[PDB]
This record gives sequence, structure tokens and C-alpha cells, in this order.
Amino acid sequence: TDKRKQSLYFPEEMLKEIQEEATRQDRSLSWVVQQAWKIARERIKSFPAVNDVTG
Amino acid sequence: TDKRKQSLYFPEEMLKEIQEEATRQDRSLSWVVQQAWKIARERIKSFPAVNDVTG
Amino acid sequence: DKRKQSLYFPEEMLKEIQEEATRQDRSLSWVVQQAWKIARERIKSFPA
Amino acid sequence: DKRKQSLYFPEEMLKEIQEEATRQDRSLSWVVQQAWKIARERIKSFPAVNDVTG
Repeated sequence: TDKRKQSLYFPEEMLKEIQEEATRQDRSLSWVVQQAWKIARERIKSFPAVNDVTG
Repeated sequence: TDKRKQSLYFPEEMLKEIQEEATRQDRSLSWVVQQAWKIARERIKSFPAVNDVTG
Repeated sequence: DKRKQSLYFPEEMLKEIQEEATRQDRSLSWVVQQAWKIARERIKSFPA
Repeated sequence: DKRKQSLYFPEEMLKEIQEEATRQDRSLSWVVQQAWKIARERIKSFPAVNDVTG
């Protein structure tokens, strides 16, 4: 859980939205993205492997 | 919506989980994080500004 | 069923593979897999 | 100058790569690099499948 730097790419519109959400809570970009992963984690892990027959 | 590169920081455990989710769908890291934002966007935007009296 | 293999690439080629992966919102492994499928026959043909 | 990268392969495809490497007294990395050189142009020419402008 020690921090690791990772470069990602975003559509400008999505990045802008993430930036405004960070600013609104006096928070870092990475923080808002981390909270989004905590909210989404379970839907994303539960979805089957789309290209694997067994999934 | 043209792509923009942004460096973020993650706890190693969360990054590892994002990486395994990307791999499982033969997908990029940025893609899995984008799908998480689409899922979380609405909870995060709806939450009041925690430090602003009016929020 | 998937198996992990470490390979070596010249930095320029790796960068090119990465930009192709990014352009299709795809993983590195995916781009390389599609390249094998495309090249398989030229590779099998060229001499021993 | 070279970089090590971990990749994932279906066992059948990896096995095929391995047999091709052996047949030419070549490394795995070499055969995969030659496959990129051959495929590069088809792959770059194919449009961005998710982008309207492509």
C-alpha cells in the first residue's frame, strides 16, 4: 500500500471531470481516482472474462 | 475526448488489482480505470463539498 | 489458457508496441498476440 | 537498447513461438520481434476501433 506512480491516459472531458471533483473536495487527482476504484472494484471483478469461453 | 496522459499514484495492492483486471479482459490499465470512473462518477459528483458550509 | 513470458525489446520497438496498444485501448500482450497471428506464415516459411 | 517486458500468451501460441525459435536456433524474443516487424504496418493502418475519427 506504499504509493506507486503510474501514467494513465484519459479523454480530455473525463480528465477535466476528475480534476473538478478533486478541486471540489480540496483533494489530489489520485485520491478521486482511488475512491472511484473502491466504488467500481466489485462490478468490474464480477464481470466475466469477455474473451475466455469459461470467463 | 482526444487522449491525455496523466501520472497518478496508487497503493501497490490497488495498482496490482487494476493490472490483474486489465489483463483478465486483454485490456489497457487506462481502460479499466476509465470504466471505474463511469461506474463511480455519479456517487462522487453527488457527494457534497466536505469542507464548504453550503457543499 | 494464458501463460506469462518475459521477452526483450529495443526501447524504440517497445514504445511502438505500447502506442499501438494505447490506440486500441488494449494490453501489450494483445497487440503482440495479433502480430503473431499476422506474421505466423512468413516466420514458419523463412529458412532453418 | 533492449528492455525486458512480461507478456501473456495462450499456451498453444507460446508453444508455437517456442518451436519456431528452436527451428531457427533463435531466441523467443527474436521471433516475436520479427513478427512485430512483419505485422507493424497492418496493425498501424487498421483504424482506432473505438474512436469515431479512427
